[PDB]
Amino acid sequence: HVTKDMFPGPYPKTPEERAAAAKKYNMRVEDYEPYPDDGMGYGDYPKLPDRSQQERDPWYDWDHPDLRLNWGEPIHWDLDMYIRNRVDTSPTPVSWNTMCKHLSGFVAFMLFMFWVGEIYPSYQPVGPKQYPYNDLYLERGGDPTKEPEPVVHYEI
Amino acid sequence: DSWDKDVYPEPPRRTPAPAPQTSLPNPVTYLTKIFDLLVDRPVTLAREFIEQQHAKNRYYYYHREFRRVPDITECEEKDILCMFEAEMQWRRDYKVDQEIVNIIQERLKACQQREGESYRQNCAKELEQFTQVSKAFQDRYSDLGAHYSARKCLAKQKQRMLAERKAAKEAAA
Amino acid sequence: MLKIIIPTTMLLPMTWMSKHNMIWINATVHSLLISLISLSLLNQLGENSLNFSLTFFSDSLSAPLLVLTTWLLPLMLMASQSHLSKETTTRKKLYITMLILLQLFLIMTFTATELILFYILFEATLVPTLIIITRWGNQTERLNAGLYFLFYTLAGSLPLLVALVYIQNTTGSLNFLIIHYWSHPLSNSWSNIFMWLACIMAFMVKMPLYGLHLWLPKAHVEAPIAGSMVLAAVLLKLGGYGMMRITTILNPLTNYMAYPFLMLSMWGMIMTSSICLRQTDLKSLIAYSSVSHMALVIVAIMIQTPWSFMGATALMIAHGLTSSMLFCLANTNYERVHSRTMILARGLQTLLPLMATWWLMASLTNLALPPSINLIGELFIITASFSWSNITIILMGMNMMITALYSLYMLITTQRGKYTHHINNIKASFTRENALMALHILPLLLLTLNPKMILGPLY
Amino acid sequence: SFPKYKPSRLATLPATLDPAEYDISPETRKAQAERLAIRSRLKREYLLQYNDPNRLGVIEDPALIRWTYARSANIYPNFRPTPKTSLLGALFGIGPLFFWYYVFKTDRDKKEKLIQEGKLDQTFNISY
Amino acid sequence: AYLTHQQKVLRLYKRALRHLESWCVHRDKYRYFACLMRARFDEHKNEKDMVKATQLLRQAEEEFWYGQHPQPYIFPESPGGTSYERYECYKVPEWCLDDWHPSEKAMYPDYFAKREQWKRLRRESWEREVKQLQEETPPGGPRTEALPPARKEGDLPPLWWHIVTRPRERPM
Amino acid sequence: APPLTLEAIKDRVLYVLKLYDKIDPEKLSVNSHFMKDLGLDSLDQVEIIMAMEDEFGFEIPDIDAEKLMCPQEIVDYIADKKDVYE
Amino acid sequence: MNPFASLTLTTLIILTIPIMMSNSNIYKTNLYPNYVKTTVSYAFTLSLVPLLMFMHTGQEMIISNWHWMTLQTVELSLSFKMDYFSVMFIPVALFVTWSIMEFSMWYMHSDPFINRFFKYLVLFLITMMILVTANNLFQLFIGWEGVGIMSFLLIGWWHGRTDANTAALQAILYNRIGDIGFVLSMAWFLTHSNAWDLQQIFMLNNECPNMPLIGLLLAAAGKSAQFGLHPWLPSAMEGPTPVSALLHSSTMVVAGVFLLIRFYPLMETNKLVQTMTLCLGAITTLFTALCAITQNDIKKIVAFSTSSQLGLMMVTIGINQPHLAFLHICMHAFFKAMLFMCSGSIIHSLNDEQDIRKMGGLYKAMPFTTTALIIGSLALTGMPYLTGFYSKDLIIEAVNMSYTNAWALLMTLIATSLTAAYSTRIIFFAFLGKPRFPPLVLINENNPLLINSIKRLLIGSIFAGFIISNNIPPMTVPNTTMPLYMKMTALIVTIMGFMLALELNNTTYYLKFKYPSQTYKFSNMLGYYPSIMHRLPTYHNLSMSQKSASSLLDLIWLETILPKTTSFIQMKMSIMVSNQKGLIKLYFLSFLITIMISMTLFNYHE
Repeated sequence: HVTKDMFPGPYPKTPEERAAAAKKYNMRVEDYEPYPDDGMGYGDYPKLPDRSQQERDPWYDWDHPDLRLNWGEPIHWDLDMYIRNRVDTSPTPVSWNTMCKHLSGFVAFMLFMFWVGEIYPSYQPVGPKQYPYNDLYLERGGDPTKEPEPVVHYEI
Repeated sequence: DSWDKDVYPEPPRRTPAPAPQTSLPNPVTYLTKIFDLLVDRPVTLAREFIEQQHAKNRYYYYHREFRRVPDITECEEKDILCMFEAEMQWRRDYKVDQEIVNIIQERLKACQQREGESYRQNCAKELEQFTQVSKAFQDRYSDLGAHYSARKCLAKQKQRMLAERKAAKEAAA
Repeated sequence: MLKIIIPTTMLLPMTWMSKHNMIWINATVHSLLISLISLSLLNQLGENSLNFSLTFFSDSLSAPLLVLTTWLLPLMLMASQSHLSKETTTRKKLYITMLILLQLFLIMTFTATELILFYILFEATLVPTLIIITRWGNQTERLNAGLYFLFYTLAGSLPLLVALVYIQNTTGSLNFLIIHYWSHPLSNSWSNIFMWLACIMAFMVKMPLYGLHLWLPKAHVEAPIAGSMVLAAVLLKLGGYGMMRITTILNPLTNYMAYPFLMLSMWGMIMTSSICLRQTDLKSLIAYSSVSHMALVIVAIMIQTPWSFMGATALMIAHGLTSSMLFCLANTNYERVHSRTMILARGLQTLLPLMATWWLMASLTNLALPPSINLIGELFIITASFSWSNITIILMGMNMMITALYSLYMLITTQRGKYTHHINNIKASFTRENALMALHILPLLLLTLNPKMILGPLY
Repeated sequence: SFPKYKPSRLATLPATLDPAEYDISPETRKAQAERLAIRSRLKREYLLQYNDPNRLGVIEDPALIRWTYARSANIYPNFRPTPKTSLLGALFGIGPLFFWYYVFKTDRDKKEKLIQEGKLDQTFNISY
Repeated sequence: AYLTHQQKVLRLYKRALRHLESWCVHRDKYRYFACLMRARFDEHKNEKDMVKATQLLRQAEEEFWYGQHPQPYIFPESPGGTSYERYECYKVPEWCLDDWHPSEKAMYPDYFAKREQWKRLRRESWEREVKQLQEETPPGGPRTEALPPARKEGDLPPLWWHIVTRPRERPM
Repeated sequence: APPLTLEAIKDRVLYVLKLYDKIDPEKLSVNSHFMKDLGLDSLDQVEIIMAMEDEFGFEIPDIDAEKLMCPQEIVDYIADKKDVYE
Repeated sequence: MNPFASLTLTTLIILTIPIMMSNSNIYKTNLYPNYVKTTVSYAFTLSLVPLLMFMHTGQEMIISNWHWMTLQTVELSLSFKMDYFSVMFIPVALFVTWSIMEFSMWYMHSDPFINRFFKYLVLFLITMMILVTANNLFQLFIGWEGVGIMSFLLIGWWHGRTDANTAALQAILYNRIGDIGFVLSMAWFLTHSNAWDLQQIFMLNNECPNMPLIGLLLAAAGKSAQFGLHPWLPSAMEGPTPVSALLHSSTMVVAGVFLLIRFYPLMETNKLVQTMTLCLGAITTLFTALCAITQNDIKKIVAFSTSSQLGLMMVTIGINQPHLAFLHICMHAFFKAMLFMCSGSIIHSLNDEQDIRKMGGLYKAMPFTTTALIIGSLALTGMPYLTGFYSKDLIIEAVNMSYTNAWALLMTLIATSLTAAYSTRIIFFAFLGKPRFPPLVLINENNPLLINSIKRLLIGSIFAGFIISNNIPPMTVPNTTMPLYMKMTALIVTIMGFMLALELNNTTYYLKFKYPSQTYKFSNMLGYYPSIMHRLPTYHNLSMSQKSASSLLDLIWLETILPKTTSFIQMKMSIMVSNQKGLIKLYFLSFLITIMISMTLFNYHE
């Protein structure tokens, strides 16, 4: 059923093997665009446009609607890269550049404007917490055996 | 109290004396009274069962003791007979030294929780006594690695020893 | 210690003279019996090892391995029940002989008291596995699989031999006890660093190390079902057990030139885990995840922190088990469909629910979910690494990024999801698969409750 | 006017937005018949064998095992050591390693600069 | 096959008000809008040479896509919704009926008897349904994903089993 | 969700056509085919498809949404889509 | 002493009992959902008995019932931090779980895996309340993944859905990102403070826990869904509305922030370490509440208003207020359970519908759920003498007069206004508006069990803190007098939060085409954050896992250098040395030069 031809061989340099490899992946002769051949290892395999499995028609009677596959038709080299669970290549209502501008523009505002408030916080015009017994240092962990200078206060 | 306070000191028991000036019956107390009568008493009798049946035969165990061997310091170089004993003795002391910081840790652990927020001063001696245990534990064992040995322990002990001995001579000025 | 050695030696006349029908019934019924006999070796002292005789001894490090090997041996028996039923009886007896002989060489290897006796029985194990991988393999490349296996392991093994005899002529004995008591600092001379290179690269190769790891993807994937588990479960770990043994005389040069290996493990563990998430063959995943966990324990030995030796043993047994169920599970999909592509079979709980239950608990075991000893051993490596370097966490923390990113990934594309309506081959689960599944995973939760015995000698 | 959408590697331009798919031409109309026919036979050789009561085994997909061999086996028989392959291997192999070496070698010695004349805290670090 | 204006503007008008109803929510507002897009849609159903008919169509899609409700309403049971592929977890093939255990086979005897005759009519009509299909198949296999019927006497409509034996849409 | 029946679900849709003021209550028929038996063509049909879909819950696929055009051939599909034998 | 511990330890024991009956299958199918309902119910009623001990005595105590092993100086033991934080969290938690799972069995009633579901809820509490009772940080970590990997299973209740499986991936991913710092804190704690016990960690008085609290802050970001690792809750809603109500409303998300309040003795020690807590918390509240300002569902708004709230409790500890955070989560669960509870009632009554724009007139047709939604929003939107008073009014005033960054304040008033804003936005689209459901009328709530489950939590949603206000001791340092303008800001920010929604609700009443704008989309698609984070970084890294991993390095490069090249060398020069011409003359000719080189060149004679 599967002897030698179906597996990718060399890169189909000549048009004759271009057509044979197009038949090998049971595609048409004209729409066959093999991967670029420069130390890449793909050879016979054709360039597949970035069409994820989520992007394909969900209303089609797919043999394998898990990732919207069918029987026998060619498969992307990075098929598992772009499947419905994983990353998707699908149209969005508004341009990817726009996300880049808002996402950068949005997030950049706070840590900038939150840097400003790092110098300018908010509080109430209320004095410190004057505390009895040298400001808890007797019982605030600090060792009292060494001279614990009593910082005491009075009601002003 | 199968243990004893000399190794396991615990704070004394001081409890308040409630004065219910209110009128509502205290539900908490009634929950205890039903609890001891309904839960404690039956399992207590089962516990009283296991007492005298354990008492009809009481086989005794005794402590396993080892005579202190000559140490690697008097163990002859490259000797293999008396190296055995001193290497054994040091490793037991290694296991021993882990369990005493454990005991101080357990003493440390109980000191905080049983003394509440007051542990900040109530564990002040408990905090301090650990530091001398830990720092001396490091001087006993530190940077010895998985393949620690009595020779390597002495090598570290020696390494510290002449460093402070030279420092003491330098401190003489 | 011939309590365990001889009954396994005798097991060869046993299987060979057994009747036509029993053989496997015979093979299991006594291999379990030997397993509880080896379960005796759980008797350790504090630090003085169990020195049974002049040539044989065991310690808190070896014993968990012995129980792992001896109890493993029944598992590939039942695992091979399906795969090898069609073959005639004589080769059936021969195949069991290879399994028994392999476990035979394993138990003596882990228990040798002289370094060269360990070495002779260290690489004596490739001879039966080469038979197993090449003869009983399934796919065509299995021919090149064996060549990659032995040649990689041997390429480092011979330098060890030359180093070992040198220590013999220099110190006077390669025995573990003598070399430990008379351990001397390995100086920084160029002669000594190559001596360190000789006594380390042998185990590093079948550790494996990043770059020196190609054999497992080209062997475990095309190894027979029984052969595949045994390689990853224990035959990975001779180098490890040796590694903590020979690292008693390589100080201090280890702390000075382990950086290239600590490098290659740390980047490799992320690299192997990341590529593990991007294979089309499920069998390659357990292979690539295996080295990822295995690259972790090389880090443990290099820092040689007590805590590092803690998790080195625990993760060894944990991963050694962990690869076992996954290979057993990955087997169960294979012969049902005669392919090892995760894409072809998806959402098997809609057809095999009980298989899915086993699949997920083995997966979360790979996740190192506490209280399972997978985490606690793996965690101790993190603590030792932080003691070595606080920064270490991020690169390895990236390993707690990719593992579950793939270790539940085949779940949601092998056992979880919807089913393709064309495979009517998938049938009910023969009780053997679930039964061996039970003996495979149930232990790991059992000794989880009591981790001290498999923690290691550093207790 | 209004904001304009742009194609991307993952936010690809929709067919609805692209006027090229709307360029009705005889070459495209005549082309669709071939894909219709080849998918028809593939659907046909899917259904018959699937719906065949005698087919008790698994109906393999020729495209499936072409991909599996491609993604793993065909690489090196078709691989060529181009200069860019060496560079990518350098910056994804030895390169990232030296990144970890330089960062890990530094802090390690930075720690070693701390211990010797006592400037490191070891108050509780007794579990080395 | 290729899409022509009628197929495509029917596709347009589906999504367009799906955005509009989701835009307006309340029925009556969208009601006035939906019926006025109808007039707006027939306000030009007499255009001259197809180039303009295509060019105005291009203007329809672009304003549609930026007039597309960014968060549109999708019915859950259909692709994109909450109930989409929800019950595929309960979906289970019919061949699990065959490997039922004999003790359990005798606990559902009538239902297994009915499957026996259902798979019986599967086998006795499979070979006739397929042989008729190949002879009536035009050369070069099928020219489209169509299916010939049981046009003759005493036959079943070819390639019927899986689609007749399709699991119910609510397998529960 | 009840044991939905084709008879109940079609009488729902024959209401929509009689609620279609354009589709006269006398112009109601189980085979009221919109472009030639009724005159309201594909454009005057696809909005009704959404109208029934808006009141049906399911979304009939677009390939046959424009195509299933006679009330009985539509209600055949909700019989298929719900897959109930009544 | 005699009571207290043994009672609550029984609670952990007694609802584990449903699980090992389930494995033994002693349950007769439909009995199990009610069977576990009962056991959880008594687990509640018994949990008050330790609670009553705390109101009167106030004492707490730690139990170490088992010792796992001793790592030299570290003896890992089964230690439970049983205290006020532990004991009072018990009854509120599982009563909420007991309340919801009743609404579950009414909702979840057709799928034949009722038992499999119900046990899945049962073990879910087991991992939860062991975190709040755990003392050693290892035990807390055990429950930390325990909920995490089980949310994966629970949200993946339907394997038919691939989005559910997709949703679990980032849910585990973001949770895993959080627990890296948990490991980092573990690593720091095991090296520096060389301990695991929470009591030991604080009592060592580690006054410089920079790296630990960085880790714990990272841990919250995943578990409590802070900024960056927020969108997993917008993913986890796919899991059934009950379990989504059970897990991802306020019950296990608060575990992450509860971790910081557990670490309070050392959480607030470093003033700087407090600072970026206010920073992380503030951005959530602005971002998450912004997302809920426009959401065409009934699940996202609740989740965002939670993550906005989870961006407030740790603000209080950011201003050194542990208990004020702690009471916030208690009320958080009290009303947020309902908001999802009634929302799921709409999904069940009106057949599987979630978006706001598909149903109207829910006031008259759905009275009780309308009343429940009214009070639940009323409870959360700061209203005196309810959950909002003792919690939302208290926190707003507290951050207002305590030392804080100006923007850390600013988000709270804005977000609280937004919480008051979109709460009425869904109330409008729910009830105010003509029916938008299919002509087939099926909306109903006559099921008493659903009605019962609501009213059992109604008492919480209106009473809440008052039942325990004076009962709990005051750990908060009061201010008494303070300027009046920002004390009423909470009641101020509510009112313009209302009518701004109201007028926009009337824009949906107003017959006019409302133009699309970036602001509406920005809120609906989470500021376009998942559009990139769930798409860009994962695509690049794993594409590198395709080329740089296998094709470039592993399958080619490492396999080129050592094996292929060296094997080639053997192969390459073999034929230069093996294959020879065979003529006799050259062979002995070769013997010639061998004599000289031996005799002359090296001169073995010399």
